Formats: sequence, structure tokens, C-alpha cells
Amino acid sequence: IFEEAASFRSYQSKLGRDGRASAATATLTTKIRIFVPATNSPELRWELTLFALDVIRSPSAAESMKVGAAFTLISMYSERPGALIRSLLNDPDIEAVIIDVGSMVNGIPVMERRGDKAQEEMEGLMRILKTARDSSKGKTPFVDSRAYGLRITDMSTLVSAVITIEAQIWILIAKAVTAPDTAEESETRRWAKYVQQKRVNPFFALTQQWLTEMRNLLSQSLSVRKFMVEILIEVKKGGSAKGRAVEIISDIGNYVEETGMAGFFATIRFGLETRYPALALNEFQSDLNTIKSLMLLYREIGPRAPYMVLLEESIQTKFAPGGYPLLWSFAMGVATTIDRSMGALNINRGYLEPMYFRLGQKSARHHA
Amino acid sequence: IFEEAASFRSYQSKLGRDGRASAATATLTTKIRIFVPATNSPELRWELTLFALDVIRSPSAAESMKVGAAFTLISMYSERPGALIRSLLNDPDIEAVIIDVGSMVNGIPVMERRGDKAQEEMEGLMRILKTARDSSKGKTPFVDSRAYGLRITDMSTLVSAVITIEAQIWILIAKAVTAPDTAEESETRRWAKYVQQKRVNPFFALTQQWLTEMRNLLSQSLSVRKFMVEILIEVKKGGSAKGRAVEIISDIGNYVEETGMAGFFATIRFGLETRYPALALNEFQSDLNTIKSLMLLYREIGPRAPYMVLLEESIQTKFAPGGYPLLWSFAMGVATTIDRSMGALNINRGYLEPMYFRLGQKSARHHA
Amino acid sequence: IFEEAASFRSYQSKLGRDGRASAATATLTTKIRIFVPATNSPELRWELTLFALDVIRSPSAAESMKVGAAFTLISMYSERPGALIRSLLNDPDIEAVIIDVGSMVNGIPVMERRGDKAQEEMEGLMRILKTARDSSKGKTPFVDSRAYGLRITDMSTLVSAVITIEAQIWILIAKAVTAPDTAEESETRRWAKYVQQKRVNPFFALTQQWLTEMRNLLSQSLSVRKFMVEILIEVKKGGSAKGRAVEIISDIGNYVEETGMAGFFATIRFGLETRYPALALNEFQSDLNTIKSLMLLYREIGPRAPYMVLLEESIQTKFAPGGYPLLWSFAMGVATTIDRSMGALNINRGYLEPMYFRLGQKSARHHAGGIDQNMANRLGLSSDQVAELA
Amino acid sequence: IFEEAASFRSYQSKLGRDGRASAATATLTTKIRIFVPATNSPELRWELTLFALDVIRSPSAAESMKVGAAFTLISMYSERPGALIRSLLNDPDIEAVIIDVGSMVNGIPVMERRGDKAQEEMEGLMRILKTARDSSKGKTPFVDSRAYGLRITDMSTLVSAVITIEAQIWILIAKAVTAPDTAEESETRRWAKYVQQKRVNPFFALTQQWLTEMRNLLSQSLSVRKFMVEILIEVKKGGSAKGRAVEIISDIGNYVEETGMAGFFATIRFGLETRYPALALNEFQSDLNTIKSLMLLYREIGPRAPYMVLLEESIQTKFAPGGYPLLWSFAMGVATTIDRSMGALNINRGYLEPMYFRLGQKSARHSSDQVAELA
Amino acid sequence: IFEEAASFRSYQSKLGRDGRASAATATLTTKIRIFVPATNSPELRWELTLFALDVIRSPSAAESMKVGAAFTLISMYSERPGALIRSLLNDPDIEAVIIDVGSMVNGIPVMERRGDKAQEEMEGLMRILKTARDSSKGKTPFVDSRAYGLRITDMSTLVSAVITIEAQIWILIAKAVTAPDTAEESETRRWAKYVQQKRVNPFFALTQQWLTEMRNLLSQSLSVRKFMVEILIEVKKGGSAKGRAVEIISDIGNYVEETGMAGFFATIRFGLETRYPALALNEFQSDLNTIKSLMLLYREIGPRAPYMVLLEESIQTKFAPGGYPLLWSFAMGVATTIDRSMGALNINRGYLEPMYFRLGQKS
Repeated sequence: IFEEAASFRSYQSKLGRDGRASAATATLTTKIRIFVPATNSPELRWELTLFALDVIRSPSAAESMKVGAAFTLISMYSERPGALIRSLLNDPDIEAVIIDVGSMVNGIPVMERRGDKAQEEMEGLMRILKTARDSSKGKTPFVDSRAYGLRITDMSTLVSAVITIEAQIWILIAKAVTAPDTAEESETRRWAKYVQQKRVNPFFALTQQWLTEMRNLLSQSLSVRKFMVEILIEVKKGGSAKGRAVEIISDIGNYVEETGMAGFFATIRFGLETRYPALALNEFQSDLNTIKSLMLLYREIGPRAPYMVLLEESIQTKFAPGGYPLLWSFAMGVATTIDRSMGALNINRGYLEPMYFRLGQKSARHHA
Repeated sequence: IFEEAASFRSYQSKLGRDGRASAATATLTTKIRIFVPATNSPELRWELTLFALDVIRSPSAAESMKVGAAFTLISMYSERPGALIRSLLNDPDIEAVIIDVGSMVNGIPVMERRGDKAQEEMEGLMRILKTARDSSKGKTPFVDSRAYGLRITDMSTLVSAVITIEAQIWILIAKAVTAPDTAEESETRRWAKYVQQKRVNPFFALTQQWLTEMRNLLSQSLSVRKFMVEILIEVKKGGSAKGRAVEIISDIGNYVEETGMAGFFATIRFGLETRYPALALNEFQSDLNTIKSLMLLYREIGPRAPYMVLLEESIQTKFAPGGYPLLWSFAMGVATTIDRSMGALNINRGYLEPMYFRLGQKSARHHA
Repeated sequence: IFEEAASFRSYQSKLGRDGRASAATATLTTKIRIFVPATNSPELRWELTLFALDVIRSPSAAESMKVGAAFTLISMYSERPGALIRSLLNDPDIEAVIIDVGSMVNGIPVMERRGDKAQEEMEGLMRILKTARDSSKGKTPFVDSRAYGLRITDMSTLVSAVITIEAQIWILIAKAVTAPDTAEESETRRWAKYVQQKRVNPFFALTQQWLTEMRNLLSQSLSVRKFMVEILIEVKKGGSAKGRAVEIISDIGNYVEETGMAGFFATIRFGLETRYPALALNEFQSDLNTIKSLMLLYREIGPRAPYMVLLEESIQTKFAPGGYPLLWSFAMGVATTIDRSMGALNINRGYLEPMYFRLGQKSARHHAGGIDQNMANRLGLSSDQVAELA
Repeated sequence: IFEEAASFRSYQSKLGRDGRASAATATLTTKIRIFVPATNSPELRWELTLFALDVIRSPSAAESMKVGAAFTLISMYSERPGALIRSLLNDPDIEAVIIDVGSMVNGIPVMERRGDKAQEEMEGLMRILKTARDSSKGKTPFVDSRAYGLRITDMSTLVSAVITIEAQIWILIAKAVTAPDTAEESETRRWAKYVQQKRVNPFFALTQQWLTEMRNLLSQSLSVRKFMVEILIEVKKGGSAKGRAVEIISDIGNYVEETGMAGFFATIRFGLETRYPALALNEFQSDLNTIKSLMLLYREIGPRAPYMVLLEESIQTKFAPGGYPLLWSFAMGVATTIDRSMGALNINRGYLEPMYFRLGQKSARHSSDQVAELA
Repeated sequence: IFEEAASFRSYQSKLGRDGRASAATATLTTKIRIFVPATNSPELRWELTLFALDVIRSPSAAESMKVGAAFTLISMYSERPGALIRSLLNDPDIEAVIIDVGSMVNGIPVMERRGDKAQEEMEGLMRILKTARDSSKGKTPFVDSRAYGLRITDMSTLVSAVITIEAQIWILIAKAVTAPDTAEESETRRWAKYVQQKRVNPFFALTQQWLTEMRNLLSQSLSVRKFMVEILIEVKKGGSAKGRAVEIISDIGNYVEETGMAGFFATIRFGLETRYPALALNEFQSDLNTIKSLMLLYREIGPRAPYMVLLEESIQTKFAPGGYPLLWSFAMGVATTIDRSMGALNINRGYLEPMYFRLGQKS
């Protein structure tokens, strides 16, 4: 009877989710160049890292170069850096050329191992590097200047440094694509942890200027975030040994998961699991039926679920906490009253339901 | 119905944890040199012991040499020291070249295996040994100097000394990666125990200066901690008799287990097991459901669990006690009020809610 | 009754084949240096091939270097040469250290990976290259000298050339480890084919002097042959498309399979499959029981089978033709008589018994070429006329 | 007993056929540029065909360009030339870049894709075209010169011409990789058929000089032959009507089947199927067991079978006659004696056994039975 | 044992016949204009036939227009012109645009209401019609001039005339694709039949010049032959009686079936069905195995079988006569010797074996 209606709401939520899209939907593929560390020699690897840091730091380089730079920077983990990128990178909008560097013996820029079709390739690179230095007023990637000059020759120092730079990229991801302003407090708090706990070597610390340039790159590029979230999912899975490298990633992961699914979690944690007497009220029924459909839906979205927000994924709109307003308004009213740490999240949405906001507060705070 | 929500919280906690990580994530391996005991002959063991103590004492050796030295020092246990290292040492970031030199013909340093080309190596070793002596202001490994002086000739003296030094490394592990300052109280208390119980031979006693230098090496290197935790898991298993050597390890184990998963056990021991009537109060429900999910999760993570923190194991971040704030602030409020021994641990963290902590105090102290 | 005996012979043959071998049997490993292609751009690839050709040509290079060179030479195929070696190479006597050399701007040798602890590495290379030139009296790898000089700049030229050199390695394998003298006739016969069919690019032809030096390297090094046979097995597996590279390997394979198991195959082809009226002859019955045990054994050995001899695989010894003497002496006697191309094989071996061989000859020849017993019926009524013609 | 041996021969033949080959065996992929028809306009299509004929005629152009040109030439069939290449092309040695022709009304070569980084490419093309004209002493692709000049304005003329050029590609495949000299006799014999049948429009006849230059391109490039054989298999499959274009391909196919497996089929047709009483002779038993193993093997090789030799397919070696000498020599001795058309096959091979072949001959030329005596 | 070989030959012959070809192989589609009778009056139908005869007679029209003209001319059969073309037309190389004329008073070609640029088109048509008349030295569609002027008004006369012209198209198909010259003897022989049987109305007899121009159009166009054979198959099928129009087609069909498969039928009829002592010969045994494989193959090709030649169907090549030469040479030797009508068929192929052919005669 009434059961038909509830089942129908569920039917609508699942309807047409299935099937396989026609290939005509394929968006025009962008050719992106990834310069990638050729061998396990520390001389090449340090210099290539410096090159890549500077590509990203350059004010005059185009977006196409900058994304490729960012891909070099966050592939430095790998024993076979080119293979790591090519094999995990799985996003249709971008078609990769991976270029394995010739020991970077050319000079400031990466040096074409087999020789350029155009000899200016080397110079466009030179202009890019010069403009990078000049526009940044001489500021090298590191905060403390000896590090900018380092020119490393040994594996131990290399890994100390690489782990350190990588960790400083991955600190950013957590906020770069949810609120890239307000970001600094959180990302410094996470940095302090990794350094204090001796996971990464602070002698190699990367400058606010480099970090802001990378944070902005993350905010403004989907294609970068696609590769990042691919890796973030891959290393979240168990069934493998990890070195210091994968360990830092996994550590960052514990901040990164669930991020930008705030509302879905907040109604589950506060209000639903809170089970305040007010949950029995007739008005809530529609909201409860909503959440049920949401939980089953969340299951169906599957492996990408811990990173929906970062992926910009379509499904996430349905999850948007704005979807279940009565329950949500009450869920904030409880949450903000009961947890002193909560409520520092800005919840000024027009979707707040006054009755539930006053009633959630009145349940949690002045009802025992 | 409401059961779905609780099951969903559990689902989130386990979601995508499963499966086996793609091989592209395999990190660039660092090559590390380990000198090994070529023989069961006392001359070599005492000379290799002195060599190894000095490698670790050296200002002149690089970190890559120092880790390998630490591995020599804490593999002295084995009947076949090279087999012990090769068979237990099993983390991908650091790849061992273990060369057992048997002659020890050359002097203070190990003998160059091939000849002419080894000449640079032997003088590198000489520099390392000189710098060790000089930088330590003449203080040898042992606290009372005749011991550094004694060239051991008897199995009995050897084992007395080796067991003594090994115990002094294992006393460090317990705090090196949980609180590397503040350590002294605990590490002295454990020293007193082994000596008073007549397990370790005080003629061999190792100097605070050398122990601090090695404790810091352990704190700052993952590769050493990986070998230590390999041994710590292996000797935690039953199904074997242990001789003096394995027995000292196992004894240390009883301090080392659970260490730096402090928060997790504290909610279980205090607050949860204590079952104050106050546990029935509305607000807590969600937190209790949380802890349940955590406990079952902890179980599922399995063999590594007694040393997760020391292993930097990522899974552990999720488990971290800051995760369940209401229940935790109340598990402490109780703990600090009811147990005179508790509260000596510094618990000044940002997730504390004073109201909930006081409710904990008010439950445990002024309600019975 | 008698069945017990036959089953017992089979039991002896399979006894102790089973189990997994105790670790103490693991042989003392040789460390070898393998330079591999760090990149996909010809400039490097042509120069590295010249380096490697010269490593193998050198009078002054150590065997340890030469093995490693041969591995470089026969890995030029790969999209990722280092991965091809590391992933297929699975033999316990030899442990490879592989550094993919990029620059190779040193000259004749590679460029030292991390920089050399001694610059003498580069001078060792220089000595190797000088000694190569000098000892060869200036005769270069290729038969027409222009080729030896020619700096290669494009993928197309590179693949044309690499295919050419690789094929010249794989032409050797077929005889290097069965009969490394007498070799020239066969290896030229196979070369003629590939060139006439336009599969392999004659501009890159390699000199008799170079080919003999490489043939000898193959004969005298086991570790090389192990890698070759490993690749030869691996790419022989079906369920894949093949490009020019894999195709030349597979083509060589048709000469390489069964090779140096001559005796086993010859008894099968000649005598046995021929089903001459003499099979029932009591003298051979145990011989036949022997061969049956052999055939079932061969099946059981499995994966290595078409190349047992080249692999030096022990079980091969049992299969060796001396083992079934009566049947073999008769399988030859028939074979020599009946098949015009055969018999050019030297079979002056201790297992051949004149009386039984003469029986093979006469029984086949006087039989009018296996007319002693024909198995074919139901084709129709027997032609007496046809029998007389035979 | 004896049965074990026969089963064992079969086991050896199929041993190691199984499994999936390790990826390390992948050979270094060559980047090849294919200019392909951009739009459905006969103006562009005629001109681009002339360009492509000339790319293949050019003396100074690299093999990499020439293969890509040949792929343009034999993708003229398709409504969408780029899609035809991408969808049929499945051969690992070559990685294609499809430069979709941008109208290319710019002259002899392609138009520069987005404005060239180096316009030397259009000038490289100009050099290629000049050298082509000059080296060929002014002979244009078509044999009667008006055709070489003629700009094409309607689809009708376009299809007439394209069918004509394509047929000239497909007449080559029959001998390109099986007898790359001496080809003329056969290729002319097949030309006569298509013209006499009025299937392809002789106004667009292509010059012997252009046809020999394309025949040689086929002989010397594997990558080309791979694509040809891929298309030849794909269009052979049924479940569709074919009109004139695909029908010319398919028609050529019926000559092209089994090609360069001559000896294998010949033992089946002549000797074996012929079942002369002499087939019962005892010596042959091992040969018969051989043929049986071959036939079952052939079955196992499956879809590529009609073109094994042309595809350079490895298995082909095993299939080669010479693998069954006695049966083969007997098969020939009969064949040459009984069939007037045979014997034009070149039988100078070592695997031939004179004595046994003289037996094949002697067998072949030797309830009334009166009729047989009379004839 | 030997049976495996025979089975294997059959396997080879059928191997890879299966499956459905990837769509990208679809050949570049040609747009063809068919002007078609708009409404059901004999007035329009007569005039439009005159128009169409002249379109095909014109020296000035392009081949693409000429094919489309021929399609107009041989779609006159249908009760509903547009529907007849759209529903039978099933050949992928050609994409038809149908134009239904509004009682075209324009002249030889259609009237055009598309606009100002189409005024040139109508003058192109005028030039085409003029050049047709002029180049043919005044010879109109019919042999006897009154027919060229006729302008019939009523259904009975219309169908009499249309069936007459259409029968003159259908007499051609019999030799168009199998001997396009030397055609006259056969096409006249079929003409004699239809006139003597009173099926076709001789006042409307069509001129040798027009018939040769249509014969040539059939020979030189695949696209046209595809439509012809589509209609020829469709009207051959049952589930309905056929009156005069379809009946004439079907009558012609009895000459048209098996055409250009001469060799195949001849081996079956002569030699095989005849069970000569020659069946005994061992040497010709394989040939037998060949024919068996062929017959089973023929079955598998299915619905198009009686018209493979006309359709240019590739699988047809396999079916070819000299594919099974020994048996064919003997089948010819028997056929030419025993049947007075045979032997007038040209059998001068390189496939013929004189010894075996003589054995066939000697038999």
C-alpha cells in the first residue's frame, strides 16, 4: 500500500543508472607531455626534480606544460617512473606522451636523448626556465637556500629529499579541491605532524611560494586531480608491502578520505546515529526514506566513494547534503551543540530548516 | 531500518580496504651495505662487535653505512648471522648487499674482499673509525672502559657481552618512535630489571652516550625499525624453545607490545570496560557504535597489530583515538579520576571536549 | 606376469623424477654486467649495438663481459630492453646486474651510470674497443664497411637494422650447441631464405669473421644459451600477434626445434612410423618397450622438450639414441636406405650394430622400400603389378 | 602400442602451441603517418588519390612515409577513411598517427594541420612530389595521360576511379609476397577479367611503372601486408551485402586464398584425394601420419588460414611441404602427369625424391576397364 | 583416416564463411536521383515512359543520371511507384532520392519548383533531350513512329504498352552480364515467344538503338543490375498470384535462372546425372569429392543461388567451372557428343583437358 510509494522512490533512484554509454559521448582528447626520470642514477634524478619544481614555479609556462610538470613531480615515487604513470593513469580527456629523459645532461632543461625534431625545443625550455627564475625573483623550490643548490649524487639523500617534496604535494590535495582558501591552517597542521614524527627530512622543506603555485595548479586542473585520485585509490588498497614512500601517501590518505562528502557523513554521524527522541517525529519520515535510498546508492557507487568530491563525479550531486533538508537542519542543530570541535565548519546554506535548527539545538543541549 | 545506518558506518570503515595494490607503486630501492659475521670464532665476533659499535658511534660514516652497521649489531644473535638478516629482512624500500667478511685480517675495519680496489674502502673504514673515536672524545662503547678494552676469547664472555649490548638496543625501540625525549625514566627502569633479574652481564654495560646515539639512529631510520619489527613478530610466536639470546628478546617484547597504540586500548580499558551507568546517555550511542567498528577493524588488520605505530602502518591513522571524541573525552575523564597511575601520560590534545571530560570525572569520582 | 616387468622398466624410468630439490644443490652464482637500452631513440640504439657487436668481437674482453654483451645484443628487440631480460631470465648459474645506459657519448663504450668511482671503467671500455679494432685487423662487424660506419637517426632504419643483426644471432643458435664446426653450410642456407623472402634487411649483413666469433661465444657459454632457449620457448607460445621482431625468432624456431635430439626423432620417423614388417621380430621387442617408455617420458618432461639438448637437460641423456641400440641400428639402416636426403648425417657411433643395421638396410631395401609389411588395406584390391614396380 | 607413437607425434606438434605470450616479447613500435580522406567531397578525394599515387612514385621519400601512403591508397573504400584504418588495423610493429586530411587544397602535399611548426613539411612534400615527377621522366600515375590531369567533380566519377585504383592494389597482393618478380603474367590475367566483366572502369588504368613501384612497396614492407591481410580477412566475413567497391576486394580474394601455401594444398588435392592404389604402399605410412597431423594442425591455426604465407605467420614453416618429402614427391609425380595445368609449378627443391617421384609418374599413367585402356 | 582428408577439404571450403563484417567496411555512398510517377493515370505513365526512354537515349546525360532514369523506366510496373522502389531497393553502394513528379508538363525531363537555380537544371534537361534526338538522327523510342507520338489516356492501353517496354528490358538481363554482345539472337528468340503467346502489344515495339543503349547501361552499371535482380527475386517468390506485369517478368525468369553458372549446371546434368562408365575411373575420383563439397557449399550460400552471376556475388568465383576441371572436361565431352543443343556453348577455357574431354566423347 504505502510500501509501494517507498519502493517507487527507490525505483526512481536506481532507474537508468545501468547500461553502457555510446562512444559518441567521448570528449576531444588533449595531448599532454610527461617528461619522466629515465634511470636509477641520483645525479639525473635530483636535477630532474629541480627542473620539474621550476616548470611548476614558472609564471610564463602554459597549462599544457604545467600539468605535465606536475605529473613528473608526483611520479618521482616509482622505481620505473614512466611505467607507474602510464599504468595507473586512466582518464579519457587526456592522451599522454611519456618522454624518458636522457640523463638531463643538457643544462637547465631536460635534454632530448635522441635529439629534437626542432632544435628550439631545447630553447623554449631555456626560456621557460629563465622566466621561472626571473619571475620568482631568484626563489628556489626550498625555504632554506642550501637545499636549492644541493645537486645530489647519492640515493640516501635523494630519497630523503624526494619523500619530503612528494609529501608536501600530497598535503595540499586534501584541501586544494574543496576550499583552496582557508587552506593554509590545515595543511601546515598536517606538515608539522609528518616532520615531528620523522617521516620526512625537514632540511629539504619546500617554500610557501612553490606550495601556493602547486595548490593553484590542483584547484584549476581536473586532469591532474584525476591522476592523483587514481594513485590515492590504488595505494589505499592493502595486499602489498610499503616503503617510506607509499607510507607517506597512505598517511596523507587518512585526512583525504571522505573529504567533500561532508554533508552525507554529517547526517549519518549526527542526527541519524545520534538517534535523539526527536527522530520519532512524523515530519522526518520523508528525510529518513531519503537517507535509506542514499545509503543503498552510496554502496552502488562503489570503489570511487571515498573521493567523490575530489573527482567532481556526477553521482555526488545526489549525495549533496542539501538533498535532505529537514533531517540535515536538525543534524547540524545537534552536531554544533554537542561537539565543541564541530560548527567551525561554515554551514551558512539557505537549505537550513529553522524548526530542525532550533529543534536540533533544543534536543541536544536543553533536553537532558 | 536504523540498523542500515550502523551497518553503513561499518561499510565506510571497511570500504575499498580490500584487494591487492598495483605493482607500479613499487618504490625506488635504496642499496645498503651490511657487514656480517663470517664465522663462529670469538675473535671475529668481538672485533666485529667493536667495529659495529664504532660504525654507530661514528660522526664520519654516512646514514646508509650507519643503518647497515645497526643491522650488523642486532644480528649478532644468529648461529648463521647472514641467514638471519636475509630471511627476516622483508621491506621493499631498502635492499641489502650483505658481505660476510671472515678474515678480519686487516685490522679495525673489515677486510676488502678482492684486493687493490678495496684499498679506498679500507681507508674509508679507517676514517670512519678515527672520526668515531675523535667525535666521541675517546669514550668507547662500554661505560667502564676496561670492557671496551677486553678482547673476548671465550664463548661465555662473548654471549655475556652480546646479550648485554642487544638488550641495550631493544630497550630503545620501546620509546624511539613514540617519544624519543622523555625516554630516560622508562629506559633506566627497564635496564634495572634485566640486571637485577640476572639476565644480562654488567661487565659488558653500554654507555648512555652510545645508547642515545643509537636511539636517535633508530628513531630517524625506517629500515632499522623494519628489521627490529621483523624479529619482534618472529620471536613473539610460540612453538619453539628459546636460549638466553631469544629469551632476552622475548622479555623485552612484553614492554614493546601494543606500544604507541595507547589511545585505542585506553578507551577499551577505561570507560568501556568500566561501564559507568552514564554510558546509556543519548549522545554517546553513535560513539559506541564507532568504537565497536574500530575494535572489529583492529582484529581484521591482524598480524602486524602489536606494533602498528612503530611500523608507521597507515591503517593505524584510522584507528587513532582522536577519531571518537565524545567517548574518548569521557574515557579519560574517568581514567584520570579513578586510576592514580594514569594521567601521568600527557593527553593535552585538541579533540578534548571539557564538558564530556568533566562528565567523565563527575561519573567516576563524585557518583561512587 | 610379463606385464609386471614392462611396468617395472617404466617405474625405474620415472622413479626419483618426483619431489622438489633440496636447496643445498643451488650452484655458486656468477655476477655478470648487462648494459641494456635505457631509451627508444635510435641515436642511442645504433651506437649501443655497435658497442655490443665490438664487445663480442674483442680479443681482450673477459668472458664475464662477453656474456653480458651477448645478452645486450639479443635484447635489442624489446620496447623496454631491460624489462625483457629481467622478466624472462630465469637460470640459477648467473645473476645479472643491469644498468640501462643512456648517453653512450663516451665513444665506443657506454657512459658510467652514476659517474664512475674510477674513471678507469671508461678506460677499460676504451681498451676493449681498441683491442677489438686492432685484433680484428680493422675488419668491422658488417661485410660491407659503409654499414659499420653508418650513424642511425630514425626508428625505421633502426628496426630494419636491429631485426637484421638479431636474425644473424638467432641463425647461430640452431647449430652453435649441436655442431659448432661444419656450421657454415647450414647457417648460410637459412640466411639465403630470410634475405630472398625480404624478411631481413641485407644492407646490415654481418661478416663471417664476426659470425664465427659469436658462434664460438655461444658454444662455450652456457649462461647465454640458457637465456636464448628461455626466449625461444617463451615467444613460441601462441595466442599473440607477432611483429617483424617476434616473427624472425619464431621463423628461426622451425630450424631450432628438435635440434640435437637427432637420435630420438630419427627412430620415430624412420623404422617406427614406417611400421616395417620387422617390428614383431622378437630381437627388438624390449627395444620397442624401451622406446615406449622414452616417448611417455618425453611427454612428461613437457615445456623444455623441443630444446632439451641445447638446455643440457639431464633427462635428455636417457633419451639419447645409444639407449635403444637394436631399434636404433635398424631405424638408421632403414632411414639411410629409404630417405635420399638423410644419411648425410655421420652415424659412426658405438651403438650401431652392423648385423641389425644390415637388417635395416636389407629388410628395407630388399623389401623394395618397406614392402616387407604394408599396413594399408581397404584402399581396395592389392596391385601385384604395383608391388613388382616397387 | 603403435597408436602411442602416432598420438605422440600429434602431442609434439601441439605442445607449446597453448598459453599466452609474455609482454616483454613486444617488438619496438614504429610511428607511421597516414594522411586520410577528411570529408565526403570528390574534389578532395581525387586530388588526394593523385597525391598518394605520387607519394608511392617518389624517389626521395622514406619507407615510413611510403607505407603510410599505401595505407591511404587502400583505405579510399571507406565512408570514413580514418575509421576504416583504426578499426581494421591490428598489427603490433606499427603505431599509426592518422592525420585527417584538412581539405589539403594547398597544392600537391597535405595542408599543415594547425599551421606547421616547420613549414618545411609542406616543402618536404613539394620535394617528394618534384623528385617523383622528375625521376619518373614525367610519367603520371594513369597510363593515358588525360586521366592524370583530370580533376573529379562528382561522386559517380570518383567511385569509378577509386574502384579502378583499388583494384590495381588488390591485383598485386596475389603475387607481392609469394613471387615478387615474374608477377606480370598473373596480374595482367586478373586485370583482363575485371575489365572484360566491365566491373572496373578502364579510363582509370594505372601505369606499369606505378604498379611495379607499388608491387615492390608490398614486397619490401611487412607492415603494409599485415594491414592488407587484416582487411582481406575482415571483408571476407559474411552477414552483409557487398556493392561494387567491397565486391572487387572480395572477388580478388577468391584468387588470393591459400596463396603461398601451394605445396600443402597440392599434396591434399593431388596424391591424397586422388587415392591411387599405390597409396597403400607400406613406406608411405609415416607420411600419411604426417599429413594427418598437418591437417589437424591447419584446423587449429584457424581464421588466418587463407593467408598464412602472406602474413609471414610462424606456424607456416611447419605447414611447408618438405615436411612430408616422400608423400610430397609422390604427390608431385602424379600431379605433373595427370593435370595439364600443373607442372608450371617450380619443383626444383631438395625435398623432392627423384626415385619416388618417378614412382608417382609411373603410378599415374599406367566392369569393362576398356574405356581406361582406350583413353 | 582418408575420410579425415575429404572432411578437411570440406572444412577449408566453409571455413571463415561465418561471422558478420565490421561496419567501417561500408563503401562511400552514391546519391542517385529517381524521378517517379506521382499519380495513377495512363496519361502520366505513357508520357513519362517516353521521357525515360529518351533520358536513356540521350548522349548528354551523365551516368549517374542515366542509371536513375533506367530505374524510373523499370519501376513503371508498380501500383505505387515510390513504394515499389523504396521497398525492393536493397543495395548499399547507392542512396536513392525519390522525386515524385506533379504531372510534369516540362518536356523530356521533370518540372522543377525548387527555384531559380533549378531553371538551369531544366535547360540542362532540354539540352539532354535535344542532344538525344539529334545524336540518334530522329529515331524515337519505338521502331514505328506512331508509337513515339501515342499519348495514351486509359489503363488497358497503358498496361499493354508498359508491359511491352518492360518485357523489352527483361529480355536483356538474360545476356547483359553473361555475353553483352552476341545478345540479339537470344533476345529476339524470347521476343518471338511473348508475341506468339499474345502477352506483349507489338504496336509499342522498341527500337534496336534504344534496346542496345539500355543493354549497354545494364552491362556497365552494377547498381542498376542490383535493383533489377532485387525485383526479379521479389516477384519470383510466392504468397500471391501474378497478373500481366509480374507474369511477364516471371516468364522471362525461366531463361534467366542459373545464368552465368553454365559450368556448374552442365557438370550436374551431363556426366554426373548420366552415370557414364566413366564414373568408374579412379583418377577422376577426387573430382567427385570436389563436386560434393561444391553442392554442400551451394546449399549454404542459399537464397541468391539462381542469380549469383547477375549479382556479381564473390562466392560465385569459387563456384566457377574450372575449379573442378577434370570432371568438367569429361562432362563437356559427354554433353557435346550426346546433346544436339549443347556444344553451341563456347567452352574454350584453359581449364579443358583434351585427354579427359576425348574420354568423355569416347565414352
